[PDB]
Amino acid sequence: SCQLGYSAGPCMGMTSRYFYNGTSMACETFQYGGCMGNGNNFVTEKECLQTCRTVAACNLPIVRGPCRAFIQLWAFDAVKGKCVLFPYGGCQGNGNKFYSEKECREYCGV
Ligand SMILES: *[C@@H]1O[C@H](CO)[C@@H](O)[C@H](O)[C@H]1NC(C)=O
Repeated sequence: SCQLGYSAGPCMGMTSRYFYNGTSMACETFQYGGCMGNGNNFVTEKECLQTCRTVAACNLPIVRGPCRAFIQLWAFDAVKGKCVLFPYGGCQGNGNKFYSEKECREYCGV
């Protein structure tokens, strides 16, 4: 699924949904029609990421993004070689974002 491109489906009940973009290694949004899609369709970026993220995300930059609904999440600091805490803005981030220190450790080593 994570490998599949997004699918809006034939319906017209447009909604914003998340799909994992393996090129950007980021979950992004798309307008889903309400019926007939594929598995690369998530309601939250959390789900999308915990489902589709890979270890290549450990090499990605720590992105706060442009939004201000700040939440403190974990991310891997490649320079220090450790999982650090940062405030994610709520939108347009990438895969190097974990929802627990443990998860960050599990993905990027310890
Ligand atoms: C997936 O991400 C890449 C890199 O950001 C981008 O070029 C491409 O347009 C994205 N795919 C879609 C369907 O937006």
